[PDB]
Amino acid sequence: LEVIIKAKVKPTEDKYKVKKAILNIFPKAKLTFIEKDNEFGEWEGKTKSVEKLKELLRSQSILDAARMVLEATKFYLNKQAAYVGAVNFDGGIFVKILADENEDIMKIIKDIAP
Amino acid sequence: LEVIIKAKVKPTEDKYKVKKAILNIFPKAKLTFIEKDNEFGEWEGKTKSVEKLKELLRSQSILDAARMVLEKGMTENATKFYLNKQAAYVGAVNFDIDTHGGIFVKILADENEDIMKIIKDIAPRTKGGVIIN
Repeated sequence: LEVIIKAKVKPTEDKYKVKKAILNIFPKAKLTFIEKDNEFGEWEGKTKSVEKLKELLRSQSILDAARMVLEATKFYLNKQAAYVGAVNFDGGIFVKILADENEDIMKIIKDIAP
Repeated sequence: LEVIIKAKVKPTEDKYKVKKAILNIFPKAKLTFIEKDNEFGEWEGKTKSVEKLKELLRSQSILDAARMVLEKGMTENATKFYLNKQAAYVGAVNFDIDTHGGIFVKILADENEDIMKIIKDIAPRTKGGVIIN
């Protein structure tokens, strides 16, 4: 498992509130911020742990909802929900879980969203 | 004339940056911040001056766009439209709602003002980028 995280930071945003939103869901992520033109910016991170995510889908009873969005895999989490510690699917936090050559993404999907 | 302004502040936004985006377009606005749910908030305020807005439309040379947007949101004694919050942050006027909500603007004409005259005054027609009346 390798998790690729990307989040944009608009001029009116607090880069660190965005960072916190990410970590709330992927606490293990190694994140770096890239500056851009006209006050825009972005966070690019990576992590190998989907534990907090799993813990939230369960603790929030949305395993099936997640299962559906997941079916490597890429999806978007709602930044504002992630900020208050919640997992939500409806730019957002770009997430891409990619199973190494010797794994099946589906099996990863079932371990994450039973 | 009277301008009503409302701008949401999302959880990951810095309320002071949203407030400055408003002031960059409406310098005289009196603003108040109210808290909502799940870390959301909102700025509300008013001003009787559209002087800065008028300068920016001329400076950016986007009178033609402004005129169309103002007429489209026009009613009997008012007109409304949104401003891009990110463009506003850097001192620019843009009418597309940004990913974060934009700034909702309502210009109200008083009983002795004609709303269409307010609009012609703010965003006058042009012929070659040069104002008419």
